[PDB]
Amino acid sequence: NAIKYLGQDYENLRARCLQNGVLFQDDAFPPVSHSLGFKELGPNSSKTYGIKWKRPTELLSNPQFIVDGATRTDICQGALGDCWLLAAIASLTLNETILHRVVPYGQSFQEGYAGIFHFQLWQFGEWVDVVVDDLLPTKDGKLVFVHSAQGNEFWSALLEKAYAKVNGSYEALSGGCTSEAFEDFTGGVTEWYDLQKAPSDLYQIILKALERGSLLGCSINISDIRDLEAITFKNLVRGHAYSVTDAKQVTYQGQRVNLIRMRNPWGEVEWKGPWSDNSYEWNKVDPYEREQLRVKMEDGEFWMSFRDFIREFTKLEICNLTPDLE
Ligand SMILES: *[C@@H](O)[C@H](CCO)NC(=O)[C@H](CC(C)C)NC(=S)Nc1ccccc1
Ligand SMILES: [Ca+2]
Ligand SMILES: [Ca+2]
Repeated sequence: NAIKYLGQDYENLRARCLQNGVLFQDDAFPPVSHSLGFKELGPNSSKTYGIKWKRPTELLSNPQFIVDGATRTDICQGALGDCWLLAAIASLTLNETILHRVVPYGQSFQEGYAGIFHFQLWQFGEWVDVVVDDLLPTKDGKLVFVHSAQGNEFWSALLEKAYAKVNGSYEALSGGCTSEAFEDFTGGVTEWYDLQKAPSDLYQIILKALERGSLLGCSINISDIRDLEAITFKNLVRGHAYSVTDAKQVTYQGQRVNLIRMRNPWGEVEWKGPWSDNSYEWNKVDPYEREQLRVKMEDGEFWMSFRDFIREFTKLEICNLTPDLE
């Protein structure tokens, strides 16, 4: 039932390319400099020096669309300020159902491969099917923008290309709002929380939202752009979207403590305060919980106590997946 974005028809385009023995070349979002940007990603910018658009097949012998699931570890920001989109994609992967509504099953660099992929976005009160060819910006044989921790996996690179396409170029994605991407991925409605004015029931709100599969994001508001992406003393990033990926209570020295888990879409650079991966607090928790919850890995994902979280972060976004009609 999805609208064909720009009347481009995924199955017909793929059937024709296979028939004519060619690879799709997307005339609606060509491998050219207007698709990158005009300013920072302008043609005469040093950011775009040496960029060549390459298909994943031109990059290695065995490219894969999905390796071991479409999971949040597949989301590692490249040279673009699209943290807000990426945080929203990492959150999306927590619920398999809505994930694969955005990223339809069956997509491959083998069976049915004609250099064309497709994704479904919610735009102006309807689901739309957006195609892209798989020419991607690379420099020295490496992806410039989003990439997966798994070097041969391409679904997230292609999803971000499709989202850049609906916005006109990659550069349109620099600076934005996690909610917008949450809504584009879901049809949901977003409610936001000022963490310095949190309702006394906010942790319960978080628990229930994550149970129901809603998308959660958080950030440290900046009011001065010299603070954009500043790293804090405890290794948070300012003006930067994180994904909220879990909320669990632990038994710490016999006491119950509210923890919250989040993920920097960079795929690295984590909190170093209490509850961090190598933090001391973990030694004092139930060993079933420690083994269940704590992973010692530089992967961008970490825990904080809810107490520290509502001190350090300033904004929480919750996207509800089943909104009321109006
Ligand atoms: C994350 O990589 C980027 C870096 C910008 O170059 N940060 C943003 O896009 C932030 C993300 C928020 C704080 C969650 N948003 C910005 S800079 N501005 C903005 C624009 C539109 C709506 C809200 C916020
Ligand atoms: Ca994967
Ligand atoms: Ca970690």
